[PDB]
Amino acid sequence: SKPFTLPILTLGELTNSRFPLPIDVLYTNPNESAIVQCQNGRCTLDGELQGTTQLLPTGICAFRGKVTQQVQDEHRGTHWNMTVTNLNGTPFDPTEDVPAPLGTPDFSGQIYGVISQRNTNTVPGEGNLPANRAHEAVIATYSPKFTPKLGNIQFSTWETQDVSSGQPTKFTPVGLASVDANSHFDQWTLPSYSGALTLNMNLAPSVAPVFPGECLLFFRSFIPLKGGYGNPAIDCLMPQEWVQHLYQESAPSLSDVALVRYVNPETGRTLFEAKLHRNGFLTVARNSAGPVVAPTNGYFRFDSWVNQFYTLAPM
Amino acid sequence: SKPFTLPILTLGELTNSRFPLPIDVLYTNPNESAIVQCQNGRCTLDGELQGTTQLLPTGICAFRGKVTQQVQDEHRGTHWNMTVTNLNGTPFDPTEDVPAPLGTPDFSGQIYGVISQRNTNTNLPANRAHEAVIATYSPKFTPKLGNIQFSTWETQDVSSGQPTKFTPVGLASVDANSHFDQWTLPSYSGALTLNMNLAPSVAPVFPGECLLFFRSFIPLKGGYGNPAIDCLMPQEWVQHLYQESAPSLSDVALVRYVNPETGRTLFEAKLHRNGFLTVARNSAGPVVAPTNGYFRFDSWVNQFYTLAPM
Ligand SMILES: CC(=O)N[C@@H]1[C@@H](O)[C@H](O[C@@H]2O[C@H](CO)[C@H](O)[C@H](O)[C@H]2O[C@H]2O[C@@H](C)[C@@H](O)[C@@H](O)[C@@H]2O)[C@@H](CO)O[C@H]1O
Repeated sequence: SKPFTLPILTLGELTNSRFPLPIDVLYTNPNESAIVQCQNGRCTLDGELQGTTQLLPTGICAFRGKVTQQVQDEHRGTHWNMTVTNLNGTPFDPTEDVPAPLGTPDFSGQIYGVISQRNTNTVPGEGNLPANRAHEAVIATYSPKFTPKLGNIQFSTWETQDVSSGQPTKFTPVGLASVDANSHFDQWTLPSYSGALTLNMNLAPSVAPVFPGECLLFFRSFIPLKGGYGNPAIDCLMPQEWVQHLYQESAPSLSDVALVRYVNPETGRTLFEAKLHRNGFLTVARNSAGPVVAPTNGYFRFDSWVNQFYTLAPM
Repeated sequence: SKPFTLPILTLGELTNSRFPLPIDVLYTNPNESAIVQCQNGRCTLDGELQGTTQLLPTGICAFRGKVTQQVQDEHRGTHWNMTVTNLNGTPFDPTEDVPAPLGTPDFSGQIYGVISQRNTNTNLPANRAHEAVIATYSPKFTPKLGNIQFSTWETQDVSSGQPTKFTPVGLASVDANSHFDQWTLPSYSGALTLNMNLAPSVAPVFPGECLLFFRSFIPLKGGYGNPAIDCLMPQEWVQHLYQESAPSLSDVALVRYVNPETGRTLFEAKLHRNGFLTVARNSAGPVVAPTNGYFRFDSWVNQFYTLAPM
């Protein structure tokens, strides 16, 4: 059996698997009441991608498709419907056993970014080159019109008219539009992928500590805002480089729990230890919420396969 | 001696190391007259990062810093002077042996993106973001001196003295006046000053060979065009080589592009020690290849090895 390994990357060399952001800090929140069941950044230790997880950092919270038409919506702004394909441009087949096209956002909120278009049709006078446009845009993932599993979503723009029907369209995510109460930001609330009143399917399972005294450990990034007050964050279970590494290696999991040590390169010492679980998440023995205050040159080193009855040294 | 390897990734699982884009096609252009000396996506086969190359996909063509002054354009828009730090927030030290802060763009053009800010002071801090353009050919583009300028359509709502992020999205224009040239380096310290600490230029040295690129198409804010950015190796290869740091056993690795389903080799290429590919091809344009194909290391060869024609 191929030996299990993690990449050798300090925190400052890792990126979030749930939004295109660098990892800023490690983080715990033991008293979290929500069920933790994110769909991006989901990969087993033996390399099986789950939920809506795909490998490209550029694909996380991205969409590709075509605008159909401007549409009416009660909310302010100018609204547009777009069909969505797979990120590789092939038609999304709703009979595949995934919750939504891979890369689809996995949380409730107003995702701010840029919609860009490059026309299919070309002009001989322009050297046979297509016309283009891009504009800031917001995708409300809690909207009844957010139906990526049905192959269509809606976005809104400040721009009132310069979005073209029937043309190839890309959404590049940048941040959140707002985190006011009215903007329904909740990182642990899944979108309804097929719309209002429908049940999501094919989900990666929820994650939780099972051993007393343990809590989830997250890789946290702070997410930009278009406006308003706030310091919002997105917490992932494993960074995108771990997803990429595990997928590559596909090493057999020799037990249900790997023991890992967070180590300082300069000192050589272990700052704390953690359980890395088979389904792809970490727990630590810690009784507080907030950041883990440690150097960003620190990294996780795989020590050995253990089991659920292993007692972690307290942080 | 740790064996040399490449990741197992299809084109559809790779991203560009010079701009945050997926790889769209493999590409050649034998008649290219420009010197190819890009500074992002530069890594030797034994894992030495060069130029302005760093590991984060989010760091490519990114900046961090603080705005210091608003300067109105003569006719339209507003410019903003920005002091830049390293992407990790530490102060940029110009005496370090790099051309510019890691992640700095490595080409001439109008780079379009979003400037966002989260204030230091507060119980929750204020935020704003706006579309922005950074003209990397501008005399005000001096990242090696710790400062740049960006322009916005927004005329007032950018704050001074507050943490600022640039997230790149595409190009503003590729019209004549927008000076897009993917192989022209910016003057990192301004026009009268020589760039320093550069990753070396790359070229075939054998007749009949040409560079092989990983090409991505880059979005446009407006106008006509179908611009592309070509990298020498994808970001995932940079990350892999850095991790492995396998000893290079000659100056040229032979790699095969293979179809996993049929197990057949579609073509072979030279992967040079300095971190770039050549092939024996006498035409320009995309390489047409099955979607399941990827490069596999075969063996070390030398500069005199003759590639099978494509
Ligand atoms: C008030 C305002 O800012 N309106 C902008 C409008 O100016 C933008 O249109 C672009 O403007 C640049 C200015 O140098 C050029 O004129 C571009 O050609 C133009 O983009 C237009 O390009 C043609 C070929 C079509 O593709 C149009 O759909 C496209 O708008 C636009 C787009 O950036 O944004 C408005 O809000």
